[PDB]
Parts: sequence; structure tokens; C-alpha cells
Amino acid sequence: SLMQMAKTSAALAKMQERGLPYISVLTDPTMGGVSASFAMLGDLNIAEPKALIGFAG
Amino acid sequence: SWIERIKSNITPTRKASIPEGVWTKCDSCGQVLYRAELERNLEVCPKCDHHMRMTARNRLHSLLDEGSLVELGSELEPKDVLKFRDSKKYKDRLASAQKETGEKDALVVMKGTLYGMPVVAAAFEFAFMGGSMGSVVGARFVRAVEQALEDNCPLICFSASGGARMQEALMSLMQMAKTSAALAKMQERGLPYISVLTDPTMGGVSASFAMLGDLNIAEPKALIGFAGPRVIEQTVREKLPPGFQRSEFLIEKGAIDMIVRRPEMRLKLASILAKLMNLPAPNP
Amino acid sequence: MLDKIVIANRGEIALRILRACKELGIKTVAVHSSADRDLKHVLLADETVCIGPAPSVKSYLNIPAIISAAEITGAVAIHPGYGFLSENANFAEQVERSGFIFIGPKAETIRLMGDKVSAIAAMKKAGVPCVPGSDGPLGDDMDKNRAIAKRIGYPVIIKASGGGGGRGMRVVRGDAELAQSISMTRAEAKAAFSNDMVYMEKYLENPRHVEIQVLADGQGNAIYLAERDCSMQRRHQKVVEEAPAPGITPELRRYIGERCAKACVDIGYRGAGTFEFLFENGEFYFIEMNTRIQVEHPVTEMITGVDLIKEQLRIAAGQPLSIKQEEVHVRGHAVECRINAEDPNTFLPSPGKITRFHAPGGFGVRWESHIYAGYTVPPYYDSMIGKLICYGENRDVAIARMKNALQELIIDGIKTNVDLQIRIMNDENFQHGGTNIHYLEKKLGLQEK
Amino acid sequence: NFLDFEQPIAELEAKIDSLTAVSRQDEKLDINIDEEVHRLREKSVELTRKIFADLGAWQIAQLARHPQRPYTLDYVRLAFDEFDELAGDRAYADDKAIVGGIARLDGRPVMIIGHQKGRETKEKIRRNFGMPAPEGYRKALRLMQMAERFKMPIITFIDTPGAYPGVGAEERGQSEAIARNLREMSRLGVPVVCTVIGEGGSGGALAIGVGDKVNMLQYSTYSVISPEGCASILWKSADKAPLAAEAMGIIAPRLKELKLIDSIIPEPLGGAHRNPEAMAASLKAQLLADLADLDVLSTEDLKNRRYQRLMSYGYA
Amino acid sequence: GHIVRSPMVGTFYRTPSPDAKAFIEVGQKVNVGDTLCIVEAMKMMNQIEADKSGTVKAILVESGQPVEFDEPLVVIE
Ligand SMILES: CC(=O)SCCNC(=O)CCNC(=O)[C@H](O)C(C)(C)COP(=O)(O)OP(=O)(O)OC[C@H]1O[C@@H](n2cnc3c(N)ncnc32)[C@H](O)[C@@H]1OP(=O)(O)O
Ligand SMILES: Nc1ncnc2c1ncn2[C@@H]1O[C@H](COP(=O)(O)OP(=O)(O)O)[C@@H](O)[C@H]1O
Ligand SMILES: *C(=O)CCCC[C@@H]1SC[C@@H]2NC(=O)N[C@@H]21
Ligand SMILES: [Mg+2]
Ligand SMILES: [Zn+2]
Repeated sequence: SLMQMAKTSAALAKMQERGLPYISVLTDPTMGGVSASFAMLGDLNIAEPKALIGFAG
Repeated sequence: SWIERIKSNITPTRKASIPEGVWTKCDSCGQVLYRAELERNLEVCPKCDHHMRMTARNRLHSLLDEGSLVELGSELEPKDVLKFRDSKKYKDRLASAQKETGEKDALVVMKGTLYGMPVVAAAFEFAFMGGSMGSVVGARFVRAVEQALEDNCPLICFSASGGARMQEALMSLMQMAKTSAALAKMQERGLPYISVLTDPTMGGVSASFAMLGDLNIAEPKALIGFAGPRVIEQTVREKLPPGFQRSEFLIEKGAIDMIVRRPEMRLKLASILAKLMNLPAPNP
Repeated sequence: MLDKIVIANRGEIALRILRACKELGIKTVAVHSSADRDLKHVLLADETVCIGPAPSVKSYLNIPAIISAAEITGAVAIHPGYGFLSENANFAEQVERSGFIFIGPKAETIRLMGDKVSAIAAMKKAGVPCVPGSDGPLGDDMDKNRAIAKRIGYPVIIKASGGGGGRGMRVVRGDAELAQSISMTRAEAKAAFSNDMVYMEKYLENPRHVEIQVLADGQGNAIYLAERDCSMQRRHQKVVEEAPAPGITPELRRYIGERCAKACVDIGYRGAGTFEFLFENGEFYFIEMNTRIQVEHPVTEMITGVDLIKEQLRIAAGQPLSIKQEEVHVRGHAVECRINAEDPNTFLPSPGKITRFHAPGGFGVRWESHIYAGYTVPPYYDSMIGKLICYGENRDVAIARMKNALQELIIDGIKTNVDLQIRIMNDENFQHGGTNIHYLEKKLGLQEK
Repeated sequence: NFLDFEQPIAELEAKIDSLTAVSRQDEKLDINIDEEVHRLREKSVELTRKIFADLGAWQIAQLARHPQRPYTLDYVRLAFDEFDELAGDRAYADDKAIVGGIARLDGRPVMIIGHQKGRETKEKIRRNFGMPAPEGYRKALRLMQMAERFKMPIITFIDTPGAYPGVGAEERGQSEAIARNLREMSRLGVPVVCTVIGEGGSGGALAIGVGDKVNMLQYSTYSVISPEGCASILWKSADKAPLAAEAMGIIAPRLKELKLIDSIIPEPLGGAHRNPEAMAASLKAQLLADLADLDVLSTEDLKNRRYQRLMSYGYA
Repeated sequence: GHIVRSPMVGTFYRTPSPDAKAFIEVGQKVNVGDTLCIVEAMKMMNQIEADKSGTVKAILVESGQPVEFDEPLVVIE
């Protein structure tokens, strides 16, 4: 599952040089690996109020 | 009984004539030194290892190999066009600095060679009205960048400026953008550029190309920032942190890459440029 | 003639220079520290100047302070003596350019000869024999080092070329520690003499320390005095000298003196210097040159009648050599036994206050020291507190006079090395004459169960 | 300073070391040192072989975090040369938990990035026990970009307990920095080789570990979460950590057989701390061999191959 | 009280220029940070700074007379 972070990062890099946007929205909660793979890597970082966002609990 | 003898005063007056140009002083430590010795030690006080002022052409001579110094863009000279009216006329300070330092502007350009590897170099003469960046400075920097692009070789600039030349107004400020454009042009090509921060580097030059190269090499106990410490003192009306804006402090705060002393500087620059250009290391 | 000079030293040699200056009619300038404000020569001088606090670095190694003192007093020359700034080439250059006269070799020769590898190379260039060896500082290749060592022959020794003072050198027995020993010797040389250059030379096991004092005015004149012999060394530092040496027939004496004079002529030497050697079965091996007034200078004055400091003061004044080769006559023998305030056995310095002092006196006894009743020995400098000579007609007479003087000599209040001197005198091999350099260490022995 | 299960070896080494000093200790003792030293060394070697014949995932973890072990600086000194340390993140600070720089290897300049822990307690405090703050990851990004620019190979090391879970790290976009690292490193035009010297993992260490090749030491662990954390979460108890380590398979053979790495680098007998020089020699040989074949590939084909290997990740 | 002593050895002066005013005056008190005299060495006129504030009790030196290390120059109460 950890390598899936790199796989999604590669997909994002592929589509980002093409010019197609990608807007990741942070719900309640967004923690752990997903928070640092594509949740916090899109063109926009839109959070929903009173949500727990980070890397470690 | 010489065992119990008092100390009489030395002769009140004797005519002694030491040559005048063989002793200096270091306010940092206080140890009087031999001028020729200090000049042979790359302007470093050997006792407390506190660096001092150095002529820009002297710095170029120290770095570049002898028998290869080639000045570039030497025809440019201050051509004032604003006619500023300060307490003194700007022409007064321009002429005074020009006749004192014996150089046309703050920046001095010399294409040289380093350990068999061609290289361009440049340096700021701080005595030229605080080494301010004029239009000649930016144009000469662009000329060096063009020489590097047409003749593939790293470019090195040593920053020493009290700030942007006020008497040239906004024109010197645009030179920051011009040099930034030159750096961007040569950075996508792949030719490195290592800016070294001397004592001191403040004002506009600090934020134009001094703090924009591939490396940020500072020299110890140098004052580096954007606004002078007096301005910050009058702004926050408080006390600066100990060792404020010192290379030791600014490498702690991550804005400075490495701290290199002047005697090691030539070998260190040669090694770093040889590695980055992927060239064979120089033989020592 | 130098109208007024500066005693750029302290202690015994300072007093000796002061006496020589007052003999020649040259006025005196005394430069001292704040701790040594009751030195004998300081009290026996017209002008006393204090140029720093107790530590050596701030007071006597303060070249700007010495030059300031020489400027305020109006001197036209400075005498360094031995130790401190004796061999500081930069000191000579600054004094030459400051407007005064350096009593000693020109700074160029100081640079060429003080560095041991350069001195050996120059000696080989002049034909003077030298120890076979690396003839250059070696790198980080152990194969090259062991190949050179096998070429010259084990055992081998690493010595700091800018080193001196009985330190900064390590002996290597085998390749199992050669690289580590070289690296740590380089580190010690960095920590002591501000130079990392270390070289390899052939190591001998049975040497005889033979050194020849020479003089030259730098104007095509070079004369050599009699030899010396310091076979009794401790930690590579001399404790009992003697001159001339046993077994060195006048044929060999003239043979090596002519070579040393030719070397001085070729180098263009000036001042008082000595060419050290190593003696074995008729072979001499130059290892170093001391371009200064050597501490064991008296054992050459008394056997020749020529005052070395007077020679230096005349040469520095520009006068040509007043003594020719045939006008030097070797008549006698001598012994010298330094006196130090260290611990007799543990070799720990024992500073303090002296309570009772009494010179030997007598025919042929010459007591060089500044200590006196109530003189407080400072815990800040070298442990030497005096030299002692007993000039005789042969070696046995000199040894007997030294024994009598040591019986007479009394120093109380602090620890002294007189007992070791008595033991050395009583030794049969020592009285015979011709012991090896390590003889002292063999007599030292080792640990016990 | 030794672990719990190293007591038979520990006692004998308190006697072997003295014999060198006893050769000239006191009382004129110069006993027949050579044969006794050789016999004691034989006994110690046999005991060490017998002890480390039996190995456990916990023992694997303990050896991975033995408080004597070559860090990134040790491997750089004892396997590389002409190392010039570059610091600074350009943004806020230069966190000590990551050490990066540029060095030459067999005449070819390389970029070396890896975590460093520290030997003494003071150094361990200064380096935060190898826990990188986000600014360190930004510095690693900058160094990787610089190496990418001048056609330079990149070789990185992974020895860190985990990304620092501090207040400042979370305040300064920890996840954002790690994501930014993980995006750019999939676009580099130069080969990336990584090693799992010491103990590394926790996901955060992957910000400098996504490349064409991955290698592991014989006594190293590479887990998604720390075994103690895994125990305290799943088993509801910290003391069941060895059971969690056994279940996970953090040991080197388990991670090798899962086709996640390339090869296991062997260690000198007694682990790496007994003979760090032989370990450095093995690591140098392995990295040179790995770098040899990879340099053939062209940059476009290299990136395409990396992308295909990126797709190869995961069971599905 | 406290007496200032020159840390160097050289020619002594009181006016920084051949024709000027002395740095301090007897009587009128002086502070911790102030220059009191000049002890020139090698034609490099250096300044002498006290360390304690108080009234100038007396001046124990005269212009043009060389002094040395640990030489009481001016006493401050
Ligand atoms: C807004 C700008 O970019 S220019 C504003 C001025 N600079 C700054 O605010 C940044 C730093 N400020 C400073 O005062 C200095 O540069 C400091 C803090 C490094 C102090 O260095 P100092 O040793 O005090 O040097 P100093 O300021 O005296 O510079 C020497 C000379 O250069 C002159 N100078 C320096 N910078 C400038 C400038 N930008 N324009 C005009 N003259 C300048 C000074 O007027 C001075 O001339 P003077 O000695 O004949 O009176
Ligand atoms: N090559 C050598 N072989 C044997 N002994 C030596 C050698 N070199 C030096 N020594 C010993 O060390 C003493 C001092 O050597 P020297 O080079 O004069 O060092 P220093 O500069 O410390 O006086 C010599 O008198 C000798 O006893
Ligand atoms: C150097 O050539 C002599 C000048 C030294 C200082 C001068 S001479 C006396 C004047 N008064 C004073 O305090 N210093 C002035
Ligand atoms: Mg010697
Ligand atoms: Zn200084």
C-alpha cells in the first residue's frame, strides 16, 4: 500500500505536465499515508471545516 | 645591591624611524600585524581569523590563474543621466569614488581559467559607494553570462554591496530583474553559478543574485540580510538576537549553504565546479 | 658596532648576553614579562620593559611588543638568543624590515635550513653526507612507504621537518602501524609547529651525537671551531655535553671542518650556527642545523678562548671575521651539566621559592645561571635554572672537577636534577668516554615486578 | 552498551582488550600475549557464531538499532571519497536529521542523501535521533533537482526511525512536503539507488527512496509502521512487540522474498558493528555493481522504465 | 578606587592630535565607556578606555612619557 502512494504521485506528475487539473478536497478526517500521497498534492487544497488533517494522529 | 633595585623610566625621547607601511591593526582582536604578511595571507588576520576588506581585482587575481586574466566589458563607465540633487551633487561622490578606487564601477569582470577548466569570475569593490549595482554592473554581468553561454563555462560572482544605488533611482532596481533573467536563461541551459556572500551583503544585491545561485557560500562573521540592522532596530524597537545576521546564524536558519574560509576558497570552488560540471577533479 | 641592542630572551642566556654587552661597551635593553620582574639580568640592566602578562604567548612570543620596545628605546639591533624567537624566520624578516638589525642568519637561510627536509637536500647539494631516506614527505600509500623503508633498511623513523624540541617525531618498528604512526605524527606536528610535513629517514640503533660549531660573516669567510659530543641524552634532549669528543682525531676534525666551511660558503650563511651529525665507524650523517647560539656554547669557548656572543655581535655589526682558520687552537677538554628545577625521577617541574643558593667556584668552574637567594622560580617557562662547566686539561680532570663542584653546589627549596648528574658522573662507561646516545636510556632500565 | 542476548561475547571481550595493555602494564609483565590472545579470539569467534546462528525478528530489530552501527556518514567516509556537504533548505532551517551532499565515486560525481543518527548522546539529541523535519525533506528535494540538472547520478540512504511527529513538523506541511518530494522524484532523468542501512521505514523515509533499485542489509527492517506502534495499536499492548515483528515480516528475508527489493547485502559476521570496514567494502562493491549496469539506459527510456516499475508496485 | 592601566607599551599622549584638547579632565567625573588617553605604538594611535564610573581623583602620568603594561595611568574613585 505504501508503494501506491508513489504510483498515485507518478499519475499526478504525468497528468500535471499535460495540463489537466486535479482538486483534492480534505474531509474529516484525512491522516496517515493518503494525507501525504495525493490529498495534499493537488492543484488546490480545499478543506472542510473542523476536519482533522495531518500526518500522524 | 642590584637585588633591590627600582625601575627607572625609559628615555623620554629618542628618534626612532620605523617604516610607516609595515604595520596594521585588527579591531576585531587588537593584535598588530605585518602588512606584507597579511597581504600574503589573503587579507585574513592570522591571529583571530577575522576576514577583512579585499580589492575586487585582488580577489580576481587570488582566484583566477595568472596569465589568463581577461577583462570583459571594460568600456562601460558611469554615465549619470538623473542629475540627482543630494546634500552633495552625485557627480561629487562619483568622481571621488572613481579617483579613489581606480575602477570605473563596483563590479569587475575577468574571464579566467581555473586548474585547466575555463571559468568566468566577477566581484564587487565595496569601496565604490558601498559597491552599489549600477547599470554598468548589470550590463557587465549580462556580458559575462553571454560569454558563458557562447563559451560553456561556470560563472562566479562575489557579492559585496551596501544596497541599490539610490542616485540611479529605479534604473538600478531593474538591474535586479535583468540579472535574474540572465540567471534564469543560463540555469535552464545547465551552466552552474556560485554566488559567494562576503562581508557585508545587504540591500538590493542581496536579493537579486547574491541569494539566488546554485550555492550560497558565506564567509565567516559576514552581515547578510535585506535591511540593515539599524532599520530593523528602529522597526521592532527591541534588541536583535545574539549574532544577528551572521553566517553562522544564517546557516542555522537554512538560508546559507556552507561557510568557507578564504584560504580554502580556491580549492573548494575548483572541486565543486569540477564535480558539478562532471569534469575530472583538479590535481593538487 | 651596534650602539644598543635588545635581549629578546629571558633567564640564563639573557644574563650571559647582558654580561657580554657590558663587556663590549654596548648598552642594554631589558625586555621581560610581569612574572619575571626580579630576574637577575633585568635588575642588572639600564632599561627594563614589560611587554605582556605571565603566559609566554602574550608576553615573549609577542613580536609586535618586542618591536615596540625596540622602537621606544632607540635600539638598532636585537639579540634573540636561543629558544622563543630564535628560529622564527618571519621574526627575522619583520625585524629586518622594521628598521633594525637581526643578530643571526638572514631570514632566507632560516627558511631554507630550519625545515629539515630542505636542509638535508641543501646539504646533499653541497656534498655534506646525509642519512639515506625518503628525501621528501611521503603520501598515503603504505606500499611506497614500506618500499622506501626496505630500500634504506629497517628500522625507520618519521620526524617532523618543521619539528624540533625533542618532540614531533615517532619511530616505526614495522609496517603493522606505519600509516597510523605517520598520521599521528603529522597531527602532532600540526598541533605544535603549524606544519603537517613529515618525512621518512633511516633509523640507527648505535649512534654517537657529534656536532660542529661554525661561524661565518656571509662575506666569503667561514671558520669552524672544535667539535662537541652530547651522548648523554634524555628524551632526545641533552643533559651532559663535552667538547672535543673522544676518538675524533685531528685528521677527521679538519676533514669535516673544511666540508662544513664549504657548506657555509655555498649557502652564504651568517651568524653562529652548528651542523649536527650522527657518528658511526667514521661516517657522519647531517640531520639538522641550529641557526642560533646553541645552549651548550660554553664547552666551545673554554677550549678555544673565543667568545661566541662577542663573535655574533661583531658579525652583526658588519665587521669581518677577526679570527682565521689557523688562529683557532684547540687546547683542552670540557664537561657541562645543566641544572633543572624538575623532579629528579618523574620529570615534573617543581617551581617555587629558592631558600639557599651557593655557587661552586674554583679553577675551571664556570657557573652560568640567574638564580639567587629568594628568587621565586616561575611556573610559566622552561625548567632550566642554570648551566655548569668544569674545564680541565683532560677528560678525567674535568670529570673530577665536576664531581667536586656538584658536591659543593647547593640548591635548596625546590627539586633539582643534581642527583642524576652525580649518578651520571659516577658511571664507569661515562667516565671512559664514547658512550652511545641511548646509553642513558639503557641505564634508565624499565618497570619491575 | 551491548544488548541483552550478547552477554557471552561481552564478558570475553573485557579480557582480550586488556592483554594488549598487559603487554607493558606494570611489574615488568610481558607475558606470552600472542597465543593467549589468539585462543581467546578463537573462543569469542566461536561463541559469536553460535549466538548469531539463532536469529529472531526482534533480534533483527535490535541489531538494526544496535547503539553502535555505521550511519550514513560512516558509509560515506569508508566507501566514498571527496565528500562536500551541502546544507540549507532555502526556506526555514537545515534540519540535522538528514545529511546530504555531493561526492565523487570512481571518478564519477554522485549525490548522496541519507539520514544520520549520531554516536554520542549529545549528537543523538542534536540530530533528533534521525527524525527528519519537513525542511529536511525540502532540502532533499532541492538536492535531487540539482543532481537532475547536471546529468548527475543519485544514490541515497535510508536510516531513520520515522518522520518526526512534532508540533513544528505538522505546523509546516509535513504531509505536503513528503507529497511534493514523492511527485518530483518520479520525474528525475537519472538513476536512483537506495539502501536500507540501519533501521528505516515508516513511509516518510520513502521520500528519498523511490527509484530504479532498492537494496537492504542483512539485519535491517523496512516496515510501514514501527513494530512497537503496531503492537500498541493492533495487539492493544506494547510488550507484544516481538509477536508483531514476527507476524509482520520486517526481517530482511521476508522483505526480500516479497519481491520488494533487489538483493540483501551481507554483513560481516558479528553484525556490522564488529567490522564496519568489511561492511563498507561490501556496500561499496554492491553499489558500484548496481550503478554499473543502470547507466546504460537513456533518460527518456530510464523514466519510462521507472514508470513501468512504478506500475509494477502492489499485488493488483 | 580603580586605576586605568595601559594594556600596551609605547609612546603616551593626551591630545589625539598635535594641537587639540585632551580626552578627559581632572576633577569632572567620567563614566565606564569613555576614552581617556592615547598610547601610541608603531605610529598607530590607539585609545584607552576605562571600565568603572566615578570622579577623576588624580592623573598620575604626563604627556610624552612612555609607559608599559600594568602601569597605573589615571585613578578613578
Ligand atoms: C533600499 C536599498 O536597497 S539602499 C538602502 C541602504 N542599505 C540598506 O538599507 C542595507 C544595509 N544598510 C546599510 O547601511 C549598510 O549597507 C550596512 C548595514 C551593511 C552597514 O555597512 P557599513 O559599514 O555601515 O557601510 P556604509 O553604509 O557606511 O557604506 C559605505 C558607503 O556606501 C554608501 N552606500 C551604501 N549603500 C548605498 C546605497 N544603496 N546608495 C548610496 N550610497 C550607498 C554609504 O553612504 C557610505 O558612504 P559614505 O561612507 O561616504 O558616507
Ligand atoms: N635519524 C636519527 N637516528 C637516530 N637518532 C636520531 C635521528 N634523528 C634524531 N635523532 C635523535 O634525536 C636528537 C634530536 O634530533 P633533532 O633532529 O636535532 O631534533 P630536535 O629538533 O628536536 O633537536 C638527536 O640528537 C638524536 O639523538
Ligand atoms: C610622529 O612623528 C610624532 C607625532 C606624535 C603625536 C603628536 S607629537 C605631540 C602631540 N601631542 C600629542 O598628544 N600627540 C601629538
Ligand atoms: Mg637538534
Ligand atoms: Zn584579528
